[PDB]
Amino acid sequence: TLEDIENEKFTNLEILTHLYNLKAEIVRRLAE
Amino acid sequence: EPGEDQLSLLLKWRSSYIPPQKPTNEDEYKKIICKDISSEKLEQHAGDVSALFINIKWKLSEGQSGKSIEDLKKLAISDKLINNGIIFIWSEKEILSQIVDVLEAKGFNYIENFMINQLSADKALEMQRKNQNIWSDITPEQCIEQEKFPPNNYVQDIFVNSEYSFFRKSKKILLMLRKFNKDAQLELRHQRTSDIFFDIFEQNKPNDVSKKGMEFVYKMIETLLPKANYSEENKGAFKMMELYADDKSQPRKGWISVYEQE
Amino acid sequence: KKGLQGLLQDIEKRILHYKQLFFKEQNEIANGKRSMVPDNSIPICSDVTKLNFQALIDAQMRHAGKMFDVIMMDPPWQLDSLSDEKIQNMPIQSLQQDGFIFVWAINAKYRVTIKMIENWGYKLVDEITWVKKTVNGKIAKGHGFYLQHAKESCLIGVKGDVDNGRFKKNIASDVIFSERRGQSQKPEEIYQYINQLCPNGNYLEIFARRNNLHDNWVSIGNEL
Amino acid sequence: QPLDFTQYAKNMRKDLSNQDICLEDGALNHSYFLTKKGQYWTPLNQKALQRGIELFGVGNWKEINYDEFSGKANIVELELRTCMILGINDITEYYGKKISEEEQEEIKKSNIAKGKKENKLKDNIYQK
Ligand SMILES: C[S@@+](CC[C@H](N)C(=O)[O-])C[C@H]1O[C@@H](n2cnc3c(N)ncnc32)[C@H](O)[C@@H]1O
Repeated sequence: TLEDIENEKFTNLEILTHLYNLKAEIVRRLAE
Repeated sequence: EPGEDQLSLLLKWRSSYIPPQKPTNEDEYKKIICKDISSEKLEQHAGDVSALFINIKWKLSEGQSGKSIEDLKKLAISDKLINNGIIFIWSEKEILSQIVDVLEAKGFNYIENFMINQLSADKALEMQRKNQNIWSDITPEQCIEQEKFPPNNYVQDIFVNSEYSFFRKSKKILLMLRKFNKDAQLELRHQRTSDIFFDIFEQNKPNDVSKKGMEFVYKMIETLLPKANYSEENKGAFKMMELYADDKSQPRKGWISVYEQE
Repeated sequence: KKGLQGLLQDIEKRILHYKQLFFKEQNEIANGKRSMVPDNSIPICSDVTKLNFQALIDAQMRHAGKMFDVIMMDPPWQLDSLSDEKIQNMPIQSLQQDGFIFVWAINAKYRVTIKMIENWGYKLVDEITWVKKTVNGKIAKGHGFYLQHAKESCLIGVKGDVDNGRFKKNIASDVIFSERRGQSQKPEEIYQYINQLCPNGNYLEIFARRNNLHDNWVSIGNEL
Repeated sequence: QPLDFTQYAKNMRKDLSNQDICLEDGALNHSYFLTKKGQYWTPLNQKALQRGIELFGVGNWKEINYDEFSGKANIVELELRTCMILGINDITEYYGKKISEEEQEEIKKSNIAKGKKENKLKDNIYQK
C-alpha cells in the first residue's frame, strides 16, 4: 500500500525509509 | 452584500433573542426592597436557591460609585440560602484575586467563565464616516435600539478599548462558581450555549450590558439550570435569586429580586 | 504475480524522485539557505527540572547587565505533561526583579495558576483572552461540562517598579480574535502585544516550540 | 546606553545554547532548524561515517551502526549520505571495498568531473 507514503506531512527521509521497507517486504514475497 | 459581514453576522443572536414583557401576576415573581444588602439577612426572605446572580457594580477608582471587596466580605451567604447552587458575579481586572479568595472562603469554587466581547456602536459609525467620505447620520444609541448596524468585515478595530494602566479593557467577565453538595445532586443541561458572545456597547458606558445581552445571560442561566425554572411546584419556592437588582430588566418568572435602597 | 512487479517499477521511480528531492534539499542546506528562525533568537534545549538556572542568571547578568523583563509561560498541565507542583517549584523569583509574567492557563487550571503566580511574588493586574476564529470569521466551536469552550486565557502578574521606564501604558488589547492553527499553537498577536508593552527589552519563555522563536527572545524547551 | 542585540544574542548562544544550535564563534546553525528534531546528521556523525568507510567495508552498514555511530543510527540514511559523499547516485560498484579518505575525495572529484563533461551533474551526483 502506497497510501502511508502518499501523505504530504511526511519528510523526504521517513518517506524514503517507508519506500525501502516496502521494497524489503515485497521482495520477501517475491522470494516466496 | 447585506447579511454577510462580520459585524452583521456575529450579531444575529440579537435578532433571535427579543426580550419579553413584565410579569403582571404577583405569584410569578418575588420582589424584596432592602436598605443594605451586605447587612441584610436574606434567609428570612429566601431559601434553597440554585442560581444566585449578583449584579454588583465596582468602583475601583476611589472617587466613583460602586461597591467593594469589603462589601462582598460583609455579605452573608449561608448553607440554608445555597447548599447546591451556582453564583454568577460580574468580575473586574484588579480585584479578581480578591473575589476568588473571598468566595472560596465561603465554600464556593471557580468552575467556568462566560464573557462578553465588547463592540462599539460609535467606533463603527466613525469607521463608516472614514470609509464612506445618506444613512449614517444617527446616534449610537439609536444604532443599538433599531438594530441598524454598519457593515464591518474586520471587527478588531471597533473593540471597546477603555483607559487602563495596562492592556486596554475590552471584555466583561462574569464569574461562575459552584457550591458542591455531597448529598443532593444539581441537574444541569450541558453545552447549550457558548461561553463567549459579541455584543454592542457604547464608548461612554462600556459596563452597562444591553437588554438583549442581559436576556442572553438570563437565558444562559435558565438553560443551564432547568429545574430552577418557573413551574407549578415553584410557587413560593423560587430557586433563582438576585442581588443588587434593578428596575431596568430584572423582574422575571421565578426570580427572587432583592433591591438596594429603592 | 506481476501486479507487484509493476508496483516495484513504480516504487523504483518513486525512490529515484525522492532521492533527487533529498539530494536537492541537502545540497541547498549545505549552501546559502536560512531557516525561518531569526538569527537573533537564543534557544536553549534542556529539561526545566534538570536545567541549571544559575548559569542562565549569570549569563544574563554578564552579557546584558540586567535581568528579564517579560517571562512568557505555557505550562504542560497534567489534565508530555509534567506536573502541577513542579511548575510552582520553578526559580522564577530569581529570574526577575522588575517586569511582567504571562502564564497561559486552561479552564481546569485557572485558580491554581492564579495561586502559583501570587506565590511567586507577583500581583494580578490583567488577563489576555484568545477568542478562536473561523475562516469566515465566526466563534469557532466548544465543548465542556457547563459551556462550550471557545476561549483561552493568559494570566498576567506584575513585579517591582514597572513605572520606571522600559514599559508603555494603555496599549494593545485584552482580546485576541484570531483563528486557531496547529494543535496547541498560540497566535503571534500576543508577541506583537508584548513588543508593544516592552519595546526592545529582554525576554524569557520557558515552554517553547520551534515556532516560538523570535529575534529578541530566550526560549527554553524540551525539543527546542 | 542601548545595546546591540546581535552581539548579545551571539554571546548568549555561546554559553547557553547547545553545540548543535550555535555555529563556530556565535552564529546560529540554520541546518538544525531546517530539519525536524532527531535527524540533524551532525558533523560528528559525518566524520563517523567517513571513519566507517575508512575502517570497514562500504555497503556493510550493520556493524557500522552496531559499534561505530551510537549503537543506533538510521540505516537507508547512511546509504543516502554515502551516496552524497561520493558524487554518485548508486554505490553498486563500491560494494565490498574499503575506500580510504584520499581515494574518497579523488573518486568524488572524478565523479563530479565525469558528470560535468557529459552533463549529468544535477546537484553534484552522477545518475547511472
Ligand atoms: C506545553 S505545550 C507548549 C506549546 C506552545 N504553547 C506552542 O506554542 O505550541 C508543549 C511543549 O511543552 C514542552 N515541554 C513539556 N514538558 C517539558 C519539560 N519538562 N521541560 C521543558 N519543556 C517541556 C514540549 O517539549 C513542547 O515544546
